[PDB]
Amino acid sequence: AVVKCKPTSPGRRHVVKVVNPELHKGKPFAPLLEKNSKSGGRNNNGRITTRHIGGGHKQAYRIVDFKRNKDGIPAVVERLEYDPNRSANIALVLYKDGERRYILAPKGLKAGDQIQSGVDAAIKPGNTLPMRNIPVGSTVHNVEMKPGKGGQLARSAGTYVQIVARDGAYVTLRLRSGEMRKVEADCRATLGEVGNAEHMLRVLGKAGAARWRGVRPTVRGTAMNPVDHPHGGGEGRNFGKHPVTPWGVQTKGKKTRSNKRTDKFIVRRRS
Amino acid sequence: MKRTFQPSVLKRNRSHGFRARMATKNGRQVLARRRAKGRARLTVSK
RNA sequence: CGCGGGGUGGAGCAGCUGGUAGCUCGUCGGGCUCAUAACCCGAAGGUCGUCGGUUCAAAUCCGGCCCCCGCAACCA
RNA sequence: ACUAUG
RNA sequence: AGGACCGAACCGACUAAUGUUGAAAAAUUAGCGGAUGACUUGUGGCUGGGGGUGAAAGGCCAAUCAAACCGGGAGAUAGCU
RNA sequence: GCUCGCCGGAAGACCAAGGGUUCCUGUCCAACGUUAAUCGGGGCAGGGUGAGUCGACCCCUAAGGCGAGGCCGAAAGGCGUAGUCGAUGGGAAACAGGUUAAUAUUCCUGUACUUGGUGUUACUGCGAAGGGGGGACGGAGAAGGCUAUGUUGGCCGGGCGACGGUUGUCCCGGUUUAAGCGUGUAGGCUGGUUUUCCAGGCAAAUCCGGAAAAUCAAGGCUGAGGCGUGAUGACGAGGCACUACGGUGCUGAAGCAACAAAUGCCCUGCUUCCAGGAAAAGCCUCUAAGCAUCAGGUAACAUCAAAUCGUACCCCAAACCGACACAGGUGGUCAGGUAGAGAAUACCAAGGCGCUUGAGAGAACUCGGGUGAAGGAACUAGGCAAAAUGGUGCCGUAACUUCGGGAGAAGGCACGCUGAUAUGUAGGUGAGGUCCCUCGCGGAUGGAGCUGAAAUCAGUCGAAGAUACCAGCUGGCUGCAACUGUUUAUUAAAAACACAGCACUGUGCAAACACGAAAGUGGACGUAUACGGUGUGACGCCUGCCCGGUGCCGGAAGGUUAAU
RNA sequence: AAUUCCUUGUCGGGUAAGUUCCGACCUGCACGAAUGGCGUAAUGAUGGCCAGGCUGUCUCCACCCGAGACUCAGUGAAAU
RNA sequence: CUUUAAUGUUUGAUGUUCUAACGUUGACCCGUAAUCCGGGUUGCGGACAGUGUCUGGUGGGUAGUUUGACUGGGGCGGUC
Repeated sequence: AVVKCKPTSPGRRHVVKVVNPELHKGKPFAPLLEKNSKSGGRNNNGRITTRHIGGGHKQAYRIVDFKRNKDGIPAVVERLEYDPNRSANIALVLYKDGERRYILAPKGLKAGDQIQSGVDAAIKPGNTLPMRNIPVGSTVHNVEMKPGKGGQLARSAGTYVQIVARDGAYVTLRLRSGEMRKVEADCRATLGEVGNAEHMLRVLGKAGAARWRGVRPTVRGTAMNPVDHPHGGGEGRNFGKHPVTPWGVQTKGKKTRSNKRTDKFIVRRRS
Repeated sequence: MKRTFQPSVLKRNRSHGFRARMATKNGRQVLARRRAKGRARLTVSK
């Protein structure tokens, strides 16, 4: 539930936090953690290739299973955990042979819930199966693109691809952007929406809350001097350009997909 | 005031020391140039 | 002052490439109406700011004078 | 295709 | 509970006076702002010159910056002194 | 040497860095020392640094570096796999006393502990480059248990006072003792044990994970402190004597209790919150290849080993960084008394200093302070500066408000010392003794002693009781920016930048975009509730008209048009 | 009006006297809606104005305490 | 000659299939103790994508430059 925190200081006034009582309190499951050290947006040449990233809080990497490749063997949901790498919450699952893995928690999924993969599996949220074996109409998530590679589409909080057509080897997906798209139909997809769909309703409320998520300040071109940005100088507050990126390419309008090999799979570009 | 030189022997010897120079092409050219000049200290070592 | 633009029936406008003054409204006269307004028909009206030149001929090309706008009048 | 006022 | 309040250390640098061949190539005295955080600090590391980094002042990059420093082209060129 | 003054959360003591002989002794005063100098961090000569346990070295990894093969690149080279380096982090072990002019956890005296090797004896399934466990981790908060430590009493040893009193409820000094070993407490965590089966842990596993029954509830892990021992010792205020008056020798009293108490320890605990909090080895355990009388493993005893390098001295500084013996800068540790909320402030202890020119004078003027008749901002660009306000408790408190604020609004009142209530209360602590017991570091009652607020009433001194140091000036209208932040190191701290929030736009993942001739890397071990760019800038009410111009988007008929 | 040239606009308030301030008017030289418009409690080493308190800020300076100045001894610069 | 037909013919380019170049930042196997690289097996793309030479468009993203003289100082005006 969302919670308008009361305005006792000026930085608490506008905060709205997303409390989940159902989450785990206590340390996450140890075998599935890795080191994951931060970049500050810099590459193997040391140069900032991506501005505004830097700092924030330390974070371990939870090894999620996006493949879901362990088949016919039923699995029970132990608990829902917080995951800092990710808008979605995740669920620890225990298989009938005593293996544990993390998975993304779909909407409507609590402790005790059986969930199953592969082709036999019943069409109920949690369950993963090739898209030949799903009904047209259905609402899915964590969808592959090449068979065996692992889920890529519809992993963020509250998202779902939606299956609109069969036609031979391929199927068609209304992606969440509004973009119809063919994917070949041996590809897996979990069923349901993804959980935590109130995540958009949160409000950070102060500058510092953005810094905690590793996000440095952003300086407007029109603030800068002409040497630093196209938006440059002016005595007072001028503009009189056409808006552009720091490297001089038009923003506001100009399309930037050139990728001809993936074009055949796109039924229709977004609205 | 804090002044610019804030000495540290580890940092001296990793910036400028003998094995630092003998790494790169350009740092060997440096040692040649000061052998050739005839220079008592080559580098910043002991 | 330096630069540029404009003064045309009563009103707002077009005509300025020398020989030919139009457009919408207003005025006047007739109709329709019990009467007025609208509507229908018919008729007029312009020294082209002002003075002087140039030409056979000037609203028109050229100069002075008068009024009216706009732009400029900066670096210390 | 008609229309307003006294 | 809090980029909450008062206030030492610690970080800073608003006012004044002194100093201006200084005690000091940016300080001192008296007051001043923050002070559980977008804080502060040690050790080590990465980013290199039309390049870096910049909560953006053309700021900072070894007391040097609208293009560092060292060497070279180089005795540049100088209708000027 | 005797007075005087200054620091004392430092101007004291101790590490790291950095320096490198500045350390100690003798000797010299040319130069160096902002003066003299017999002195010196100056000159010359001699001396001084002692380690199985402290630190490096070493074993392990982080960010990062290098990088066999490899991929890429006119060349030089670039990136990177296997690997191999890299602390600021993880990994065995020591304390007290003594002693030099100069070292000491290093030497000496005592008392310890650690890990290896070889050998003997007894017992025996050992064994990875693999499996699992562990190591192994955030912020805030609270308050219970302790100790360091301090104060008072008791005990012991001195003293009976230069000036009135001072054999007493008087004065001065001492009352110290470690690691280790033993016991296992306040507390904290956890059901325990045995058997059976099982698509998991790349193979196997008796280990971990999983599912099942059966059986007793109390077993296990962790853990400060205390007590015991170490200690018949060591230290110990002094006394008895020899002295080149520096010190050398011999002996040695008491050595308890109560109260208060950390920011230190239990505590890597517990409670809670969202921003969800390293790695690898040592360590414990499991087996595979392999080897079974062997080898190896477990315990006990002996015996040998623990190399090398650092060790002086300075360290908030005359030894480091600032050209200086420079009012600056420099990470960590320790934390006595009285007052006090306090690591503020005042006065002091331990300890350390009087800042390497002095001596007179007591003009103008300048610097830094004190006071001021009457007036009180008339000063001035401007109350700049100065003055003033200032504490605790209690009463009381407006518009406006996002209901939190505004607010310490404003503005009042009380405050010293003595006594009584009560020869010291409420409260805190808690001995002796009785009672009990799965008999101890146990429980019950019990209240001696110790400590000790706050209030009321009665008295009393002063001009003044928050008496010093310390310690808000307040109120009213209005511009700008919501707010905390950031900024021109060295004339600008702001109305500038940022901000939470809003909107537009790009991006379907080998994403857009960025750095790279490329390989490749960031974006992201993310996937449209996500990511990049641009503008606006909390919140509230809102956000009108124009697509001619310039961009961008879409459209394809026709025109025009390149190489070919 | 951080925007208004003319401009010390005009009117009201505050002062004995107000080119500033506050409230209005609209004749907007040349405001205006995310290069955002109009409002806004709280916050501010932010700009402007007023009031109480306090004062050597001033009328208008006086005296005192220290450090230099001055004299003596020793050392001994600099710009030009 | 005009118009038009099937005889044959050389090139065209517009689809649709295919697989064998090429792609694969799909899956598995090996070198190997290795998320690099290479090799193999198998899928999916597929003459598209992508790289070279030539070529049109765009291109202050970057660079090199230019931006006159007279003038009762320069600029504006005027002139050459």
